[PDB]
Amino acid sequence: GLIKTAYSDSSVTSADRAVPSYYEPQTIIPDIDPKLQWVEDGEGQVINQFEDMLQLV
Amino acid sequence: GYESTRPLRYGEASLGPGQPLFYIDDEEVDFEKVINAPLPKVPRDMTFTAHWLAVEGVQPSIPQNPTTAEDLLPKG
Amino acid sequence: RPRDARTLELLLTAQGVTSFEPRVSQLLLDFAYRHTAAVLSDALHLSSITANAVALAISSRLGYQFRGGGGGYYGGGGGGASKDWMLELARERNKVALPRVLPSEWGVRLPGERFVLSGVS
Amino acid sequence: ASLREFLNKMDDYAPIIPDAVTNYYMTRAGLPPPPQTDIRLARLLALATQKFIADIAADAYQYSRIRASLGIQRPGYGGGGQGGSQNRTVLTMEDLGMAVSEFGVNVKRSEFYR
Amino acid sequence: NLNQIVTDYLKKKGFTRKYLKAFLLLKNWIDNNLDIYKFELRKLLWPVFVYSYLELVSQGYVDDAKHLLETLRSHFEAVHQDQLALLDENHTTRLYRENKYRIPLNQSLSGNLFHFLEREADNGGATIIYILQTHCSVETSARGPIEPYSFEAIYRRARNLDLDEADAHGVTNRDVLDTSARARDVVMEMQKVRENRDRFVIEGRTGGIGIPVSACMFTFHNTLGTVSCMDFSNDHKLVAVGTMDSYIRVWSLDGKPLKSALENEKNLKVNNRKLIGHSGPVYGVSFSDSSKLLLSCSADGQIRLWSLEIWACLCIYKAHDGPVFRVLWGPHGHYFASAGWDKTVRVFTQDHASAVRIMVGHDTSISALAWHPNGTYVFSASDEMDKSIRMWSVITGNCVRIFTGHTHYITALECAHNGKILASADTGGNIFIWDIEKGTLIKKCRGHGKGGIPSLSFSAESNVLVSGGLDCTVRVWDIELPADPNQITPDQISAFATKKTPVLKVRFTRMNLIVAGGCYDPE
Repeated sequence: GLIKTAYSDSSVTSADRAVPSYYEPQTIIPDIDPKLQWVEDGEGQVINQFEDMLQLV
Repeated sequence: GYESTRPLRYGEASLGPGQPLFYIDDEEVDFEKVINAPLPKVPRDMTFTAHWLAVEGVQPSIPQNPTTAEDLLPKG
Repeated sequence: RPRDARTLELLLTAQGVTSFEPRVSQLLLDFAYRHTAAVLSDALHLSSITANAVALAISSRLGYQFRGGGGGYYGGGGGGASKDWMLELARERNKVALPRVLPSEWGVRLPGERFVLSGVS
Repeated sequence: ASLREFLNKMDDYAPIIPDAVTNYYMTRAGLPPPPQTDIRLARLLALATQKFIADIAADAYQYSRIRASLGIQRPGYGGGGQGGSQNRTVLTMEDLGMAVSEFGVNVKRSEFYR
Repeated sequence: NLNQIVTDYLKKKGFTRKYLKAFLLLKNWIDNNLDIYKFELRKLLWPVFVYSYLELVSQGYVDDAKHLLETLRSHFEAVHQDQLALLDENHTTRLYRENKYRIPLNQSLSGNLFHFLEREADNGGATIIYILQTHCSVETSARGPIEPYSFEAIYRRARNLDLDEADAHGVTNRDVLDTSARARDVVMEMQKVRENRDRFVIEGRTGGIGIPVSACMFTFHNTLGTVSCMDFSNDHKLVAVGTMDSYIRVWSLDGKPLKSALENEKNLKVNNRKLIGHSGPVYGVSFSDSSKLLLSCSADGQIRLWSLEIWACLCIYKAHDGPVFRVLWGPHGHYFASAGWDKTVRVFTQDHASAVRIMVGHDTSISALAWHPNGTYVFSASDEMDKSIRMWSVITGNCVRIFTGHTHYITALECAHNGKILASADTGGNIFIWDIEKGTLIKKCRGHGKGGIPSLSFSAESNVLVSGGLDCTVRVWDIELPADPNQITPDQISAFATKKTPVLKVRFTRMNLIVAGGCYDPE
């Protein structure tokens, strides 16, 4: 529970080195803003993370 | 009248041996069935996301990218 | 599925279209029917009817529609204007000097008050 | 009659066309939705549309009724199935085509495609 | 033989066989360094400003001097009120002119400053160099950086030392280093720096492989296949898409709220807006050279200019007869071009309601456009029977080059930044590279699938090209292959695949990174 990521396989449905990551610069992937990440619900729709600006019809 | 969402079906008449004719299938309906029918489902609103398609020339294996299982490399 | 519908779909497929919408071929067939009926009626009114009557009817119809297509050198496409008239108009227009602009107005000036949407609320 | 009084009374002359359809087609035609455009104007436009459709419907019914009681349908108005049920009046392609021909529309089709 | 015909034709025709810019640039450079250096760097701001102001006053451009004084007064209003009021001849000006300013600095800082000034000699650094030489003198020292809590200041305060010649000569370090709390050879140093710097240039390329690049992808969901065009702003802060429903939608690429200059919309919370007013499908959009203006064209035959500050239309241009398919701003954003169904190319300026130039010569509809980096030439391409590319002159309005060879519908055109190369793609998957001056094809690139290549982009130095196709791929090409040390062409550096997302736009940033965009369709 330190960060939020969308790398889990459930997000989209539609040697074992014992060193910290900063020892291998050639394996690091930059981070995306959580509000802009591609996460899907069970049905298969893309969840909108901007609940502040949503309005009801 | 060509923007309807209903399926297109053709009948088949036989004027004779080897001379078929086709007509559009159209059955009379009552106004109750049309007026009382439910509306289709409303799709969700437009939105956009982001992800990394490639880092330093290599494609990460994340859910947002295609699987390696399924023309991208010269072999001459 | 009727005949010539498969043929039109095959023709479309053989030209790059990778997908269609069911109803296009019906639209094309009905358009062909209506065009044939109109031309036939015109030819019948003109004059048993010969080929000259049909040619005259088509020529008359070409005066107010079908001014398009993929015509090339001296083909009546894109409105049907002649290249000499367009060249004359271009010569007339391209004779004036380009507008004078200063660095302090480059990107902020607009047309006169008569050609702007001011006060449309 | 005056435009001001009519617009003020527009409360009592709302048509049956839902506001969603009005907003959708106004946006398609190039006019922003009611929040930026007085709702009275949108209601007026929808009422004009309703009046136009009702006029066409009355013309079609008049055409259908005079035909009711040689005796072969006019070519170019293909459509239908068994022919309906009972002695009910059926809105068919022929009457609609005859009615809208007076408004400048052509709805000619083919009966059999072969 | 065409050569015989051309020779006969030619023979029959008788053919015989100022200071404010520099100050702002220096300030912007200064605030970019580490906070350690800034304390010593800020000492250069006041002398430069005062000497520039006095020079402008003396030269007779009193208007420019007044403008400089009023513009920068807010910056120094909290330190030198009395001096600024005096500047509103007295002995103060004479004393300033007679005695040249003395500013202490470190050797490494001096070297960095000289290198930076040389790097931008023609951009405005020459003015600062001249001012510093003439009206100023730098007493370089080997001490460490001077700061209220650095080693040098702490040592001097604790050990009760004495000031130096540099420290002797209205902010003075004496108030800091006292208990109450060398010269320079510029000009010579400049040629000297240039000689040292010229030794570290790269002048060859042998062996090796192509450059690696990264990519970021933006995907649009729930579009239902109604999106027709796409465009990013020049700084990659906004994205606009036109639809088949006649409206346009702009988003914030980071999700932050958009702002409106209207007072009634003070601090409203929305990150996407709509531009309505077209009555037909929108086919082109273009952000102006932050961007405040936007252009769009539709099938109804109109071009509309929108405002990104109040989010409303301003003017309509009505020169076309039929659909308009493409619209493009000029390389600097006052001129724009358009072309559509009626087989003509028109050039506009935003100040006039009628096209200033009309370009005739194509035999079919136009399907692509492009500007030259210098802003005085335009490129266009036609389809069908006449598949050719043409280069027009904006001064005269005549054609000067024709390129032939394409056998398929042409979808994209692009001109290199250096101004000497041109790229084009068609629906057969081919990419052509043309020499503009000689009008000759250089080479062909292959590897893309059939369908179309909507966009192209050139690297900053014009040595790498990136393309996006409707086959859901992004590919990188090498314009010139490395010299040998002794279905797909061998110059394709990389190729990436998307997850069922046709690519409608690719863009090269300042770095070796690109941004792409497309629409996701599950089917």
